[PDB]
Amino acid sequence: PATKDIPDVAGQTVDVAQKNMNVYGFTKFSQASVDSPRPAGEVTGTNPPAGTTVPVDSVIELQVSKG
Repeated sequence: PATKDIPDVAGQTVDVAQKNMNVYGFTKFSQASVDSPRPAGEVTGTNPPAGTTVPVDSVIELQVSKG
């Protein structure tokens, strides 16, 4: 369907990140925990990464800090 640029959601909680993803039409997410300096629970980034233009039916992986 339509394509859309993936928002930057670095630093957001998974709850918040998904709501902002939804605003762009993205609803399908996978998740993986990664070690990071960010507080546990915060998104460190996504795959595809922020700024990528993809179809809104794309699955977006949220990489999530576990500290």
